[PDB]
Amino acid sequence: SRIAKDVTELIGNTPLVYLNNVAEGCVGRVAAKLEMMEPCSSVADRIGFSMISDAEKKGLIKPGESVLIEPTSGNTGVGLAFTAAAKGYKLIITMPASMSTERRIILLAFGVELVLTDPAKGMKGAIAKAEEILAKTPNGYMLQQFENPANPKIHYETTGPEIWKGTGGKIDGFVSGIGTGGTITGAGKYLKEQNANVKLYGVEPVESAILSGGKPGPHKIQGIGAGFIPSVLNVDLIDEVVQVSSDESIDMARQLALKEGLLVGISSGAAAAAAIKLAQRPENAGKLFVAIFPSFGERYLSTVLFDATRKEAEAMTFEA
Ligand SMILES: CSCC[C@H](/N=C/c1c(COP(=O)(O)O)cnc(C)c1O)C(=O)O
Repeated sequence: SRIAKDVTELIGNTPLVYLNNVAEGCVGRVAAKLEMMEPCSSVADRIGFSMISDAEKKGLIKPGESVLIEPTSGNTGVGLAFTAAAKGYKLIITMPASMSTERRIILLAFGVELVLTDPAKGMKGAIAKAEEILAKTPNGYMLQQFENPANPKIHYETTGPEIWKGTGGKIDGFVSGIGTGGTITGAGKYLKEQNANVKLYGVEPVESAILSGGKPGPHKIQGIGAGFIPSVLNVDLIDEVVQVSSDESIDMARQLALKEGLLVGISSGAAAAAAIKLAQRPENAGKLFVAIFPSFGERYLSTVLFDATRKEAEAMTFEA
């Protein structure tokens, strides 16, 4: 046992816990890959560092000399934020003035030069500014979590293995929600390379199931269902696409807290419902599914996920 040179040696090597009370009635088992345990409690912590580490080894960027830029409103902002933090990188994350003031604090806290755009233009208003700021900045650098290959690479070298070596090769199916598609692909390719019978089940919002023939729509399952095929996503690897609604996802994310003591984000719930539904198909008795729980639930107190219990809060008045 030794001391890590810095916060970045702490990335990866996340734990595997079974689902007990929620998997009621399954003939199969479901192990949860807890990315919430990542240093900044998110799976993005892998692509954040990965993409930087990579552009570094390639010699395309150098601390303070280069100026990382990146369009995103989700966790990769944080995964990048703390990696740029320890490695001394000026960072600029573009996102509409819409995203909570908290997701703004967290990056500010990391010295992230967050730049807000028109909260009506959505992602385009962000990427515009993003791209803009790039063409504008001499030594600016666009990471592009959806295009960059370091993304699935990292998953091919760690998440992939971690899962394999975790289940000791007995893994029967890999369940993952598709955001940039990096995880499912990267880690996915590596398992298939260790066993072709391994099944990669893709998960996406029922309300925005594009890989199911459906049309992109808005949903609450924050973190996946980008409404399109990220270049890094290699759909051919997917053996099946399970769809889940923002509602099951939510509910499931809640049962997870009250029955497993796993406080997780709504994307994790969805990945879990998916995994349990599969575990219940008769023909899968005895099989092992590994579902990725992408984030911790504390970074969602200000979201649809907590509105319910949130009233139970402010409302309830003190007792004497
Ligand atoms: C729009 S999409 C988004 C993406 C990223 N993340 C990441 C994530 C995911 C995805 O994962 P992938 O591999 O598919 O990418 C999920 N969930 C969660 C919670 C998270 O954060 C960011 O944020 O940037």
